[PDB]
Order: sequence, then structure tokens, then C-alpha cells
Amino acid sequence: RDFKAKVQYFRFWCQQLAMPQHIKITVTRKTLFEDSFQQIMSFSPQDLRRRLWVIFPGEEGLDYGGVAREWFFLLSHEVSNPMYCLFEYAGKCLQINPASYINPDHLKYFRFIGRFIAMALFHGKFIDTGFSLPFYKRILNKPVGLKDLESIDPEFYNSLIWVKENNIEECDLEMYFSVDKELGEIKSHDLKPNGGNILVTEENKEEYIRMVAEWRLSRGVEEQTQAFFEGFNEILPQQYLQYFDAKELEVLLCGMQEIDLNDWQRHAIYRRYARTSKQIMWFWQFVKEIDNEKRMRLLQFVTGTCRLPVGGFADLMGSNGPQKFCIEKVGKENWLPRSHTCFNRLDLPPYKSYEQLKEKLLFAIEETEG
Amino acid sequence: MHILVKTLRGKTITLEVEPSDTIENVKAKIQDKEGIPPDQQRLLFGGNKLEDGRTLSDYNQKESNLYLLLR
Repeated sequence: RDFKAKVQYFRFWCQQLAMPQHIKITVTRKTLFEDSFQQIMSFSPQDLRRRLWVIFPGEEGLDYGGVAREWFFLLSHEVSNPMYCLFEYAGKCLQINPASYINPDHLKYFRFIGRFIAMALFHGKFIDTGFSLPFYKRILNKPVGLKDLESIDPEFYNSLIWVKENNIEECDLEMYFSVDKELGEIKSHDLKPNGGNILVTEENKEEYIRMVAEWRLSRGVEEQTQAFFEGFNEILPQQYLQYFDAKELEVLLCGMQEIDLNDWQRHAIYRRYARTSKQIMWFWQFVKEIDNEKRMRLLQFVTGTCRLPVGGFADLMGSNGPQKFCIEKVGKENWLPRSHTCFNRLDLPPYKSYEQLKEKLLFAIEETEG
Repeated sequence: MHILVKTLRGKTITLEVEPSDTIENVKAKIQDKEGIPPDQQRLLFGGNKLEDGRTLSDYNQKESNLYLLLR
């Protein structure tokens, strides 16, 4: 496939659904989030499909021509601010905070964030914020599972992988198709009908691992997600993004970024490998050979995102705080390469040649792991 | 070090334990809070199963997630 062809097709569809003339959006830097909220909601969906003439009155360095790119950039930063109680963030990705009920109008704000993200896609403006890999699959109406749980909760994922790879019937483990749910006291919640009295066995352990992973990834953010998509679909229907994947949609929203190969290799750690290891040297020869379009996909495959901090690869973050890009020696030449986005760790097997690495990695970043 | 003891149902159990404490001693400490026999308990750190007798410093820190599977 070709992402340039898919983006060009999607841009043509938006131009057909676009409306004539324009609308005025007046905001300020001090109260940007609330101004933007009031403004975007004051308009109708058909009005938000017209040209967005945005202004920042009394802001030196901006003019009364178009200022939508600075609005979409700056507003995307303030969306992540935890004071609004909508998203939980790491200091200096967007994960919907399950305690957003604190803000009584949180569902009204999630509809606005839904419209905001659908407006960035429609009008072809980039944002400097992004959601998790599973959340992009939610936008694309793609099925979510155990693979996507590793990014949000690695130790739950690791406990489920033990159940998948080890024999539960021999170990004789008591597990049912049911999970805990609270607000006063706590009560059981079935995963499948009458799940509570259905013991997990070898025949249905894969079904159980799926249904628990699916639950954990959306346990307390259902209404919030439902509110986000009310706002999303009334601007841009999700059907228009069906031919994209979670990695293409991220670049369609956040735009292309030139990755610095020098800053990448300088702030890269190695597990059971050296800087002078035959496979590590073939990896940087591969990164230098591929086009920036594939370098972003390789970065996404290992870290879970094409986006980088303003600092660089030294300030790269994981799930358990700061974690630099790692390349681990794992398996044999017969294996396919794997990744751990929680720790930004690439499991690179010890291949015998460069062409085997180029064929195995280029295929693993395009076809993904399954 | 205060570490969390979780399950696949969603329950959590904050238990205070020193790094010198073993998996047999950690499972025995869970009996005082949950009330499950240590033989029915099956703990695991990371992707690997925890063996009764080995110290917690071998598997390796503060605010960690140990998943418990009942038998």
C-alpha cells in the first residue's frame, strides 16, 4: 500500500462535503480552552464544515488573516491539561481519565473534544497531541484486544500472557467470565451471559483473555468515549477513515515529522547487544536507507507513536517514567521482530545478514505482529 | 516497600513487605488480609511464575504489581 495515496483520497472526500463562505472563531491565549469550547459549540456541524477564520484579538505576532494552524496547535496542548479533569497525562499521550465525573459537564466537554479532533482531520490541520494505539483503533471501528493492553497496562498483559502460554487445567486455576464493578461496595459484572458460573478452560482461555483485555481497556471511560464520538461523527463520519490503520491515522492527525538519525543513535541503549554488534550496525544502515515515511512507522512500531518530545530521544518517555529507545537480543534467525511500547524496547533476533533484517523488519512494521 | 497485589477480576490488596521477604512469606501475609490458603495461592511477577521460597529481591521495587491466581 501507499499512505500518500490514502491521504490524497481522504482529502478529496472532505472537499466534496465542505461548505461555502466561512465562520468567525474568536479566542484568547489566557482562557483558550473555555473560549474554544464556547465558540465551537455555538456553531452547528454544517457551519464548522465552512472555512475556519480564527483570530486571537490583542495578540502581537498574529494577524486577522487565518490563524487556525496556531489555534489547532495551541488548543491541542491545553486539551491535555489535567485541571479540566478530562485526560490523565505525563509531565513535560491522551488517556481518558475515568474520574472525569469530577467535572459535572465533562460529557459536554468530551463532545467538544470530539468535534475538535474531527475538525482537525476535515480541515487538514495538524494537532500536537495524540491518543493511545487502541484509541485510534476505536476511531477506526477496529477490534481491540490483548496486543493493545501492553501499552496501557503491561503487568495485566503479562499476567494474561502467562494464562495464554501456560496450562490452567493442569495448574487447576479458579477463573470465571466475570469481573469486579463498583459506587457503594463492589459487585460482579459478567463478561459473557451467565459468565460468573462459567469456569475458564483451555477451550475458552483465548475468549476469556480477549473479553478481559477488552474490559480493562474501557472499564470506566464508556460514557466519555460515547460522548467523544457524538461530537466526532457529527463533523466527520467515522466511515470516511475505514481504509486507514492506527499508525496512518496518527500521522494524518499529527502530520509528518523529520526524524533526526543522529539524536536517535546517540540516545539509544542496548540490551544484551553492543554499539559495535553486527545486527545493531545493520539496523542503523536500515534506518539510514528507508525514507522518513518508513522511519516514522519503525518509530511507531517500537515506541507506539511517531511524535517526539521537544528535547529529543534523551527525554523519551515510557509507561514507568523515562525510558530510552532499547534494542534487545531475543530469539533466533527464524523469529520475526517484536516490540514493547511500554518500555520502547525492540526485540531484535540475531540475524545472519542485512537483507534478512531488511526483509524481516520492513515486513514487521508494515504487516505488524499477530 | 508498599507493593500492590492484584487479580484478573480487578481487586487490589496493598500489602507492606521488605525486600528480604520470600514468596512463601508474601503469600502467608495475604492470608491476614484476604483469607486464602497459601497452597491455593499462585503469585507471579512479570510474565514468569513466582516460586515459593525465593526472596523478592531476586525477581525485583516500591509500588509494584504482583498478580494473584487462585486454585
